[PDB]
Amino acid sequence: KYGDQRKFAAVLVPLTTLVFPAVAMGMFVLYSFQEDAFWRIVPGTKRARELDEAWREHPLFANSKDPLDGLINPDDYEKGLEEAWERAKPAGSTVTVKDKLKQLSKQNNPHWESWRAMS
Amino acid sequence: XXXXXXXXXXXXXXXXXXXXVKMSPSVPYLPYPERLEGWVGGEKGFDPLRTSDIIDVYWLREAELKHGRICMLATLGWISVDAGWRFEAEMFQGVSVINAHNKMVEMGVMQQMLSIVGVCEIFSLYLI
Amino acid sequence: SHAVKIYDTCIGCTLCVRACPTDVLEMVPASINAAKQVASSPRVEDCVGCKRCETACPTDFLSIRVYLQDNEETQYSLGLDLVDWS
Amino acid sequence: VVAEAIPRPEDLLDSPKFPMFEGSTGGYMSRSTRERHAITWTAKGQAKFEMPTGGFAIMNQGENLCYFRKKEQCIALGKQLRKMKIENYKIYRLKKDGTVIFMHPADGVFPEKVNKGRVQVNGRPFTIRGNPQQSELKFTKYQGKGYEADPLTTMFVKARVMAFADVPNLFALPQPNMDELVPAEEVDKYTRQEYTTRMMEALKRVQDDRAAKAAKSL
Amino acid sequence: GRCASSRYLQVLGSIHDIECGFGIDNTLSLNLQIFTAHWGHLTIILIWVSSNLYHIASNANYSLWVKNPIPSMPIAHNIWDPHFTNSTSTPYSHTIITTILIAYSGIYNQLYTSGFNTINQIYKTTFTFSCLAVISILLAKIHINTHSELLHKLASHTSQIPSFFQLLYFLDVAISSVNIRFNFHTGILVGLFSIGYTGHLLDITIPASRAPLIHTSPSYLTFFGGLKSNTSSLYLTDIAHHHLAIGIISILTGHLYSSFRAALGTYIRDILYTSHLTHSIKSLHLALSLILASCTPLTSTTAQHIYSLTPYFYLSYDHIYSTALYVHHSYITSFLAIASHAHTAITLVRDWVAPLEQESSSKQIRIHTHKAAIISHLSWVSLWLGFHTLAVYSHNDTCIAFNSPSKQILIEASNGQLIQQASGKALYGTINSINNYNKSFDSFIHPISPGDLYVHHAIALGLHITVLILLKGGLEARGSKLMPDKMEHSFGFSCDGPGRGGTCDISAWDSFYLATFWMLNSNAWISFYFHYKHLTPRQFSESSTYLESWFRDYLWFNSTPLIHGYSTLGANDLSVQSWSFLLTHLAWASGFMFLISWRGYWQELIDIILYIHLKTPILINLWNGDIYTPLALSIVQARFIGLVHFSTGLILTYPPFIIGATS
Amino acid sequence: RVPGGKRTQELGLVIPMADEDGLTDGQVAGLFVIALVVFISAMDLAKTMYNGINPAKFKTSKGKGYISPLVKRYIENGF
Ligand code: CLA
Ligand code: CLA
Ligand code: CLA
Ligand code: CLA
Ligand code: CLA
Ligand SMILES: CC1=C(/C=C/C(C)=C/C=C/C(C)=C/C=C/C=C(C)/C=C/C=C(C)/C=C/C2=C(C)CCCC2(C)C)C(C)(C)CCC1
Ligand code: SF4
Ligand code: SF4
Repeated sequence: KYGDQRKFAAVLVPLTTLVFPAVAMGMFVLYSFQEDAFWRIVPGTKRARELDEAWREHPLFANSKDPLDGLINPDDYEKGLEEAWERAKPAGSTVTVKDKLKQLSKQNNPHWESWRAMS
Repeated sequence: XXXXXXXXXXXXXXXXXXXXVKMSPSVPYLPYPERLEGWVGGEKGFDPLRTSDIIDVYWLREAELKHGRICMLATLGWISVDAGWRFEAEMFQGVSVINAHNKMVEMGVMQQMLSIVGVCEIFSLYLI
Repeated sequence: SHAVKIYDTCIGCTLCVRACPTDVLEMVPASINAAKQVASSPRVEDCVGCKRCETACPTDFLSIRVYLQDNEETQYSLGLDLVDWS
Repeated sequence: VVAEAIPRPEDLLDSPKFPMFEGSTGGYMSRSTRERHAITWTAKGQAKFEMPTGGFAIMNQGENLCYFRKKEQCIALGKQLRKMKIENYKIYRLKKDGTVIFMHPADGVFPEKVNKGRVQVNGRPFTIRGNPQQSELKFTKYQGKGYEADPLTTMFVKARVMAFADVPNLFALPQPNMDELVPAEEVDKYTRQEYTTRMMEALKRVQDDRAAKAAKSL
Repeated sequence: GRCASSRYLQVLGSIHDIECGFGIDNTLSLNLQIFTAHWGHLTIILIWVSSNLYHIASNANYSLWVKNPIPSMPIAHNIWDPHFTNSTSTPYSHTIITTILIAYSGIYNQLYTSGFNTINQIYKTTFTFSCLAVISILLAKIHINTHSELLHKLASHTSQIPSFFQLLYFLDVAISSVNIRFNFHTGILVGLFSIGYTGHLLDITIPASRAPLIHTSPSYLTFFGGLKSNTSSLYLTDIAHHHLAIGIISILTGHLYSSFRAALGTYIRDILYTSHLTHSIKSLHLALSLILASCTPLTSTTAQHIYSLTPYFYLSYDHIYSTALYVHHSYITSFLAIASHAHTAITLVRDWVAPLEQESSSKQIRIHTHKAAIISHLSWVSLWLGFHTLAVYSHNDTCIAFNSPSKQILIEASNGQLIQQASGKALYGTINSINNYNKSFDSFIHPISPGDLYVHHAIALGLHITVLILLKGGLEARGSKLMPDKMEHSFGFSCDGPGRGGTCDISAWDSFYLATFWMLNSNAWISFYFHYKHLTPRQFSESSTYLESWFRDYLWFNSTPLIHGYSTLGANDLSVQSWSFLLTHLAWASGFMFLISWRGYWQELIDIILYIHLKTPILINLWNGDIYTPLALSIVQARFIGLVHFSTGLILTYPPFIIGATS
Repeated sequence: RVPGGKRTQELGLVIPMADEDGLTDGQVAGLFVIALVVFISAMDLAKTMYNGINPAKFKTSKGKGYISPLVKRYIENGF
């Protein structure tokens, strides 16, 4: 008969539109209370820290987060910058290149990514 | 000279000396494919078409063995069925091997074997 | 927690400090303006984000800028009353 | 500055410091919250005021003490008091354990009044437009937080922007020789200071080769 | 501290924003995640194809529809719903027989044209496409492993020199390479796929459409025209020849870039550097935007040419297929068109490096230098079109309400008529120079009237305003006069506070949100135009110059069968259509509150409700709210949810009307 | 069937139904086997995408990695 496929429907439709959705919702609310929940979008999860440290352990990605990464010979760059600043230093100015860069790198933003203290 | 050249950057590359390249023994005018070194047949060093330059040899040797093993059985099967060796049970009077495939898939015994080969191959896929 | 940053264009109005409803901002001495003072945000963990400080700032573009971070909200940055997160 | 001994609000029932206030449902929700903020002040006359949690109140001629769930309510009441020429009011955050944290007049001087010893926190030494572009700091420490960059990084990316517009004079990075480099990491020659000399000579060879090749049809 | 109830919405709002992932540290991870997601999406597409093929094979009547296609109706799938009447018989079943749904997709004509004759072929096709889904997932796993193996091969990798760190940029050269991708896409994926489909047609489709013929001789490549008389569709020989020509052209074109060897082909970077471009081609958002802007003309022309030149057997004989396909593809291409602009704005926010202030070298730089001129002129043309279309429509409405049809302003659509006349002269010259003439082109050129002119002006107005909103959002995404730091913030953010005049809907995402309403409105205008002209060409030609005709003779008049679907007189097979009609009205109106009512009201409401819960006897001793604190939806989440409700209601309210009116 | 819409009634459009079954139960089971295979593979792929790449595998995993000879050429051919 044209029916006889409803034997499959009477099991599949209740299953996949009631049992599977209910199990999925229960599993989702259970997953919501894991410490790993939404670790890719929610800040301050343990797995995020472990993944970042794992990336940092790779020899290629050691100095990857540094915005100044790339200077093949930073000593040459610093020496050239110091020489160029010496010829342009205003009168009896007492600022050197080294401490100027050191104090231009050190800013005061305590409340930046402070969420790296729980997980 | 196993290496393709000797340099530090591929703009000032120093290609290896022509008489010093390793070279394949099968195709004498081609350099030896170093990816094949270690595997069983890697003494005739035969890979033109460069299909091991792109695909992990583990795959190809898996495919090479499966083809050879399946052909060793198929050759024996065709020879025996042609010489006349039909299985002891009846319903196996296919008269000729060329029509054995269509005859047996009609009878219903090929669908069984395809299932048994299928499950073992799915198990093979997990193994591979 | 949000991010409240003070820029050099500050002229020591103190209006941003007075407008803050949770004592996030404060006045610190400086030497970059005639008022000899610039704002600071030492307690942005208490910054709800009302942006009243930005409303009160009279520089051409705000010397104080509040950057909202919604995936960062704490109980103080949300102003939770019925519920404690500590 | 000496922090007072503000007791937990659940242990100071019926205190003489509490102002006469009507009492409403707007007060801090016990049975669910344990962090309370307390504001104390000394008044001169029993002047009526408005509680931040609904309902009015009358201060005491001496000490006063109020408990609130949020620091915002305490600060609102502090502004209301300061409008009535009442200084010397202090706002404390009470931890669940009872620890007292002194918050609002942190150094004893109100934040709108300059006090020595303060340092500009979260200060940026340029106009607001001086912040680096978000596109420049991709996958760095400041991936989507260009306003958090230290001024040195901002200057560095600004110089990079200046440089990467004179296209003809740029130096194309040489393509690595993967097939013949890349030995096992134990196979290294050490001599780190010699490695920079090797960098110098190899880059000189690359530049000379590029100049020679360019001087063929240019 | 922990999160509140807004965590779910915050996470799901960027659940696929792989750039915003927290573990992701480099373009290698981003590109590999995107590649694996592509593999999974291809698997989903293949499973969907196999799904449709299965349901046509099992719960359908392809074997009977193929015999008598013109008056017959296809079956989508059976209905198994325990909510129906266990007694009597539903209006969707022939008494005691099972319950069925009529397919309005068009797969029956697709399979019939492609050469399907039997259910067994469809079953084998379903099996093969499920196999292909398996293959796609396994390819995803394979590529994940190969890239992880390269990463592990960095444990045996060193250049013996400080330049070894350069390998960091080449780890994802497999995905990020452009010349190889362009060459192999344009050659293989386009040209050779077309050539393989020509082979399919010559081997199956043309053999399984006529009497037995020669061994697929080159006489199977014809140049007739359109609309074979018997099946009212394009000649399969013409289709095979078209695919062959396109395949040859694209195969030749695919040898352009330097793909596999450095000694052949020109580089895309050098092509752009010597032209009016040189954009940042390493941006993924830029590529996505400009390929979504490519799928848009393709899908729009698909909608136009499935109807104008029907390519499938007996497709024009179905009064519901022709409208449903056109409306579906018009909506798809509108979504892709607005997607292109949205991702252009995201590109400008995230992946665009600009010179200091004055270096007018980049194309985006030159556009941004005079962006105010662009936006002002777009506003001018939008204002002109709106004023002069609404005013002329109002003139016609007023003068026809006043018993004066002859006082209307009816500008004869002379330019479109000239284009149609030129095309018709060309086509007639083609036909007259044939020994097998008397051909037909169906609706390639249609009667153009003043109503057509007014509707085209309305459509141009809608397109202009949608482009205006999207382009303004893109150009001012990095900073406007009101908020000259907008590139420091996210692509989507709530506002900039009530001060400085008030700054609601200031982000570029808010520009997209505003532009989606205009996209929906323009698409509704286009779909109404097509459907009205489809239902009654004569009445549209005469009475469509006044908007009251659109209101009465189309909406009010054609909605009669749908509302009568289920009533206190019995039910029809349109009962689902009417129920979904009302449900989509409810969904459309439900999103008004997410758009009109804003957060603070509801936050106070949620505080009151939470007070109740923390005050109820039993709840307070089990749930203090400290874990998943209920909070009102944030501002951007609220706008997005209201937009989703509005879009769902507006889109899904239409198919019930189409089915009720055409079927 | 109780038709709705003017055209179905005024043209006599009918929806034929096969009196046979369509697909036998064996064919449906054969499709369900491969559907289950897709399902298992998709769950595995979802797990792998959720966890993402593990860069620290070179410290614990065996082998030494591999870059295919064409991948090296693609690396040094440009970008
Ligand atoms: C048709 C659109 C629509 C709908 C349905 C609602 C619904 C609601 N509004 Mg609302 N609103 C709207 C438009 C709409 N609004 C617009 C356009 C505005 C203009 C700004 C407002 C402004 C507004 C304000 C200002 C307020 C409301 C309030 C309410 C709520 C009070 C009514 C209630 O609780 O009934 C229940 C909700 C229903 C939708 C009734 C039907 C419920 C269905 C039919 C039964 C359940 C279905 C079943 C479980 C299916 C399960 C789901 C499925 C996935 C399994 C309710 C959620 C008030 C509120 O929240 O106070 C309590 C309130 O303060 N609204
Ligand atoms: C499907 C069959 C098959 C497969 C997968 C392999 C696989 C392999 N062989 Mg092998 N081999 C085969 C059949 C096969 N072999 C046969 C029949 C012979 C006898 C001639 C050999 C003889 C042989 C030698 C002597 C050597 C190998 C080697 C290898 C390894 C590296 C070569 C490579 O990359 O090719 C793998 C990829 C393929 C084979 C794909 C080829 C498919 C092409 C497109 C078909 C072209 C032939 C076509 C049918 C003819 C066209 C008909 C008409 C137009 C004329 C690899 C494991 C080498 C080795 O041991 O390395 C470790 C080696 O030295 N093979
Ligand atoms: C490539 C291998 C191969 C294949 C595909 C076939 C195929 C066939 N053979 Mg055959 N055969 C082969 C090799 C092969 N032969 C060899 C090597 C011999 C010599 C011993 C024979 C001797 C032979 C005879 C004598 C006859 C056939 C017959 C047949 C036909 C019917 C068989 C049938 O009904 O299933 C029977 C088998 C099953 C229903 C299931 C058997 C269990 C499977 C094969 C093993 C498990 C599956 C998998 C491989 C697991 C092993 C893993 C391993 C790698 C470790 C069919 C066309 C018949 C024929 O054509 O005449 C009617 C027949 O009478 N064969
Ligand atoms: C002195 C009056 C004046 C003049 C010369 C212009 C001139 C212009 N406007 Mg404009 N505009 C005006 C008033 C005026 N506007 C007012 C009052 C409004 C507020 C409604 C606008 C709103 C407006 C928009 C929104 C846009 C323009 C645009 C434009 C430019 C294209 C022409 C156009 O769209 O006109 C059409 C003008 C309108 C639709 C506005 C209505 C015209 C007003 C009512 C005329 C008022 C004249 C005034 C009463 C004269 C009093 C004289 C008396 C005191 C002696 C053009 C430079 C467009 C542009 O920038 O493109 C380049 C554009 O998009 N205008
Ligand atoms: C912003 C202005 C604007 C825009 C975007 C459009 C857009 C469109 N018009 Mg259109 N049109 C316009 C103004 C405009 N029109 C004016 C002012 C008239 C005169 C009444 C017409 C008369 C007209 C006809 C007769 C037809 C179209 C058609 C079309 C469509 C096809 C494109 C085409 O051929 O247009 C032609 C391109 C233009 C008209 C651009 C001109 C833009 C200028 C600046 C407008 C002002 C001109 C000015 C009033 C001239 C004064 C002369 C005076 C000094 C003596 C397209 C939707 C065709 C159509 O839809 O057929 C299905 C068609 O047949 N238009
Ligand atoms: C054992 C056996 C059996 C049984 C079977 C079964 C039990 C079946 C089932 C089956 C099933 C029950 C199936 C299902 C399926 C499903 C599917 C197939 C789905 C899929 C999906 C996809 C593929 C997608 C995915 C995704 C998502 C959505 C998320 C993200 C990611 C991704 C993309 C991956 C029999 C006896 C019969 C026969 C013999 C053998
Ligand atoms: S309001 Fe603005 S300018 Fe005035 S002190 Fe505060 S930050 Fe400085
Ligand atoms: S946003 Fe509001 S709470 Fe935060 S610093 Fe500014 S005024 Fe104070």
